[PDB]
Amino acid sequence: ERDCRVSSFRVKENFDKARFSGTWYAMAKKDPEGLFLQDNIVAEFSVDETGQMSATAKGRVRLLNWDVCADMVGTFTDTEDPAKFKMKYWGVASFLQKGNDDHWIVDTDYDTYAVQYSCRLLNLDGTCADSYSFVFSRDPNGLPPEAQKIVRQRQEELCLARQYRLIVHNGYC
Ligand SMILES: CCCCCCCC/C=C/CCCCCCCC(=O)O
Ligand SMILES: [Cl-]
Ligand SMILES: [Cl-]
Ligand SMILES: [Cl-]
Ligand SMILES: [Cl-]
Ligand SMILES: [Cl-]
Repeated sequence: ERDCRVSSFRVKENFDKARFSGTWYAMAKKDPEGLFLQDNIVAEFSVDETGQMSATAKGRVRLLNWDVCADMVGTFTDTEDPAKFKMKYWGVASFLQKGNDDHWIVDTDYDTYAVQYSCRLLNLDGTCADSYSFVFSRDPNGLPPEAQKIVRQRQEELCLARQYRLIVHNGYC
């Protein structure tokens, strides 16, 4: 039986903030409870001179049967693992969803694909009770087959492979 304990999940060895910087298009998402980012999700990652990673995102978001284009902001606090962060986030608009989630770079090759994961709440057996995950691509037209195959493996390793939906980019925002 597969190990689905969050503590067991491998993440990106020697994660490199600088190489990860720039534009990432969300191709797929596994939603948490009370999902927020809906579609047209585009992220912009940056790293400052002190070495701190941060990001912005734009996308159609769920407010209520009410969705809207929103700009989000995230700042990442380092942990002992170079691929595991604490992400403080908020909307440019006061009323938008704000919070602090774990933010793991599960895998990336920096120039093609990235797999992100967050467990918001653990089960008592160490599995995740409430998770989300994004698959990003540098190219909004999607991953090449080699990357697609690696990503599928990573999705399976997170015990999430059956639970993603595709994210469309159709110029809405
Ligand atoms: C995984 C975060 C999304 C992409 C990284 C960019 C981070 C910078 C923008 C702030 C993120 C705010 C959105 C956090 C809610 C995610 C959960 C959800 O969409 O349902
Ligand atoms: Cl940068
Ligand atoms: Cl930090
Ligand atoms: Cl555990
Ligand atoms: Cl595969
Ligand atoms: Cl395949």
